[PDB]
Formats: sequence, C-alpha cells, structure tokens
Amino acid sequence: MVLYFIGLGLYDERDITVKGLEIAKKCDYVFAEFYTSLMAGTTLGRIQKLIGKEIRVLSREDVELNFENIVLPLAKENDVAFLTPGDPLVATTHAELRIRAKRAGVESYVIHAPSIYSAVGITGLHIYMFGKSATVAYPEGNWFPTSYYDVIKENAERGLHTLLFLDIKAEKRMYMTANEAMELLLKVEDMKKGGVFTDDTLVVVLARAGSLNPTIRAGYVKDLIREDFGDPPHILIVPGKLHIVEAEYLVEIAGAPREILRVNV
Amino acid sequence: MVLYFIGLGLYDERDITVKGLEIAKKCDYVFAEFYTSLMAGTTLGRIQKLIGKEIRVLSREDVELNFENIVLPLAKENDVAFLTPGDPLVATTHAELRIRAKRAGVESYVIHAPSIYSAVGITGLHIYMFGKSATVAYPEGNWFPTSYYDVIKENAERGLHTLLFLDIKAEKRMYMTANEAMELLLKVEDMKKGGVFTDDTLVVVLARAGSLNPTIRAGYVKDLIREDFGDPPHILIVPGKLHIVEAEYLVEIAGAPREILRVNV
Ligand SMILES: Nc1ncnc2c1ncn2[C@@H]1O[C@H](CSCC[C@H](N)C(=O)O)[C@@H](O)[C@H]1O
Ligand code: NA
Repeated sequence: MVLYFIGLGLYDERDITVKGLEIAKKCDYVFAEFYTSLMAGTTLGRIQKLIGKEIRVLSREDVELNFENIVLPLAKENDVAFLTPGDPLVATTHAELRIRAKRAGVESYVIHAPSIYSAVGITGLHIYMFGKSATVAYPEGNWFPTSYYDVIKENAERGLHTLLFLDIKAEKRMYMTANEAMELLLKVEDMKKGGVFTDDTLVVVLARAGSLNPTIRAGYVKDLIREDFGDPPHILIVPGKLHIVEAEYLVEIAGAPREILRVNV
Repeated sequence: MVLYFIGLGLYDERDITVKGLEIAKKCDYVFAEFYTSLMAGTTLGRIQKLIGKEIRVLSREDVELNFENIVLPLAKENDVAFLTPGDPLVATTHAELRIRAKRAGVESYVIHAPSIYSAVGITGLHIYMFGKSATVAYPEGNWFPTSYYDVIKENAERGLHTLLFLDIKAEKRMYMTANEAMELLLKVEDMKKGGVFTDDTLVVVLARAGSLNPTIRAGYVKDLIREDFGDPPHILIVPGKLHIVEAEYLVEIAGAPREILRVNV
C-alpha cells in the first residue's frame, strides 16, 4: 500500500541518506530510473549491493507511459521503493507520478537527498542570489535551443547568478562538458549579440559535485573554455554581481583570478 | 588532519547521507551548530548515538567570532567534523569558514545532505522557475526589515516563484511560522502598497520537510494565515506564474482551491 520515492543523491552509492537506505532495505520491491540523471561515481551493481536487494531498472517509457502498470500494481499490495538520482521531484517530471499513485489508491512518501540545486552552495555563491535556472541542451537537427541565453541575461540584469544544467543523454551515459556549453553560449552570443556571454564573462564550473574531490573552477571564458575539468557531470554557473565574500571564496577555493575582486564585485 | 563540513539533513538523524555518517564515525572530534535551522524530528542524543561520538555544540558567536580559535586548531592534528542542519552551505555563511580553514593550513571537504532549497520540490512547483530567494526576518525593537518584500516584487514581475526562508532565533527558541510570516508581509504591503502580497495572493506552505508526513498546503493568504500547519520549521513560498502541471499537483496534493487549475494565460 506504500510507494517510497527515494533520492540517491549526487554522485555515488553513499550519497543516499541513511533513512533512504534503511527504508529501501525494508521494501518488498525496489525500482530505479537512471534516465533523468546519472550517478557518475557508481554503478547499478554497487547500489544494489549496498541495499542488499535486487533492483529493477525502468526506462523512461516504462515510467512515463506505464508507471501505473509496472510500479503501482505492486505498491498496492506491498512496500515499494522507487529510486532516482539526486532529489526526487527535482529536475524531473516525477511530481505527477505522485498524483498517479493517489488515483491508484496508493500512499506515497518522499525521502529526500542532496540535489545539485543545493550542492552548488559549494561554489561559495550565496544560494539566495541565484535566479531562474536553465538547461543548455545540445542542438540537434532543426532544433537549436537558445532559451538559456535569455535566462542568463535576465538574471545578470538583476545581478543574479544563473545555474546551468548541461545536457545529458542518460541512455548512452554521455555528458555535455562545461567546455562544450561555453562553446555553445559563445555561438548564441554571436547570433543574438546581446553582450551576455563573451570571452570576458566570468563563469564557475562544478564537476562531480558529491565526490570528496569535486573540481571547482572559476575564471573568464577565454581562459576556461579549453581547460580540463575532469570527468562528468559538469555544471556551469554564470554569476551576477559578486559579494566580496563570494569573490574571495572563488579566488581561494576555486583558483579564480584576483581580477574578479575588482571587476566582478 | 582535516576538517569535514557535514550536513545532517532536514528533519531527523537519518537524513544524513551514508557518506557523511561513515566519515563522521571516524573523526577524532565532532563539532556542530544548531542555530541555522531546526531539526524537529531528532535530538542531540540521538545524533550522537548514530555517529557514536560526543558532539560539541557551538553558538553563533563561537563560529563567526572564534571558529579559527575553537575548531581549526584541533583540525591541524586531528580529523575534525563540523555538523549543521540541512546542507551546511545553504542559507548560511559557513562557506566563508572554508577560507579560514585554508589560510590555517587545514584542508577541508564538504558532505552534502538534503536541503530545504531543493526539498521544496515536494510542493510540485518547478524548481527551475524559482527566482531570487529571501529571508523573512523578525523585526527587533523598532527595527523592521522589509527587503524580502522587494524580492517577491521582483520575481513576481518576472513570473518567477519566491522562496521565503523564515527566521529563527535558536537561543530564544523562536521559530517563525508561515502564519507569522504572512502577518509580517501583509503589514509590509500596507506600508509599501505595491500589490505584491495581499489576502488574495496564492501561497504555498511546507512544514517539517524531511519527515514522512510533512504539511504541504496551498491557498490564498486570507484562508491560510489562520491555519495550523503544525510545529516548525516552516518555509513560505509565493508562486509566480503557474504552469498547469504545478497547479494540478497543488490541487491534488496540497489541497489547493480547485479554481487555480484554471490558470491565466
Ligand atoms: N525541514 C524543513 N521544513 C521546512 N522548512 C525548513 C526545513 N529546514 C529548513 N527550513 C527552512 O529554512 C530555514 C533555515 S535556513 C538554513 C537552511 C539549511 N542549510 C538547509 O539546507 O535547509 C528555516 O528557518 C525554515 O524556514
Ligand atoms: Na533556484
């Protein structure tokens, strides 16, 4: 009669909360989805071993089209866990799955976990200063999205920071790098010419948030666009005006140039 | 010899990540602060038992004034952990403490935990649609802070949602309820008269996120300002322009007036 949406956290199998792990172990069935995001620092095998029970992975189609035929039927008569990377209901459309559970007469509870939305706090940027967020998607065929560019412009105009999720092809486990995102942004700038993203734009890159050794780098585009930030996932942030404390953190912890203390503050 | 900033999560001792618990268990000294937020589902004793370590609780002044005098010295010759509610770098000024650590020759690491900043996803609102955030501060004496009202105004003009952290005076055990925040805002509305927050404004309240049965409610201020949402902590949200799917969830899960389904376009 109960369905638990459990977050797996940011990077590896230990990023799940103790609450999530203990509940998952008590469930009769454990499902998981790895298409809304990825756990780059672990494998299905390691997660399965930590929990101690076999996990059935579900495709996007399984969930979006048949959640009520695969998961809900079991949740009606048993305790079922639905594992997802990050925080459940964040950076996904899983919220509506709770409505489906309600209509199926199934109770649902949410076990939270760290999300990149909060983890970016490790960049030293004040969380309250972040504005609207966006995703930098890979251009493909006749679709070349550029909406993210307007998001940055509107946030920066108000001195707010912009969190940019970088595209990911979950199935293939292929991640867009900060470098590629910077390349695309420069191309959108070349077309829109709004003076929003250029070689002199200060950006922050967060790679592998969650690991004990994430890469946290800050600097001007012309300098970071060709830098190696290590393995995925990569997150790109375009800061607005900086508080002196944010800037010093960037300099001290993220190797940002001293110039930002007089240019971006 | 290192310093670990470890988040404990939203509600109880099990909201810590497995990564954080195992690391904390192996630290020589463990410090903590419980003034940046309220964990309503556990006790210091229960946390100590989980980690198997005696915890030295520090006051705001201990941290802001003497962190480098109380914690860092020990971190030079021992593995030290500093625990905080939720995520240590969200809606706190602890990030700055990493700068102190570095200049003290102490390497530091961060272990994330579920944060209210992303847990609000349980309200069904699109997390990417949130704009600048603000804190509703308690007035003190004749000093009446109101800058948070302007934050809502700015986001609303952009159609963005506004996350309102509510004040907390730990030492005085003062935890601002959503009701109190609504009262303060209505008073600020009468002063500035900007049509930003009124009896007819739609708001969302999230109480005790992290618990299995948090309070999730949505409705007009006039109707909710007198409602009992249970014990603190509480977080208040003023949605901007709603998407149909957000409205659907608020109605289905947060018991919002079915009339919001008919969104304005
Ligand atoms: N479990 C919870 N439920 C509802 N609101 C919460 C909450 N935890 C924190 N808050 C909100 O956030 C305020 C603390 S601000 C510090 C937040 C913390 N670092 C985090 O990551 O969550 C509280 O006064 C309250 O308004
Ligand atoms: Na945000």
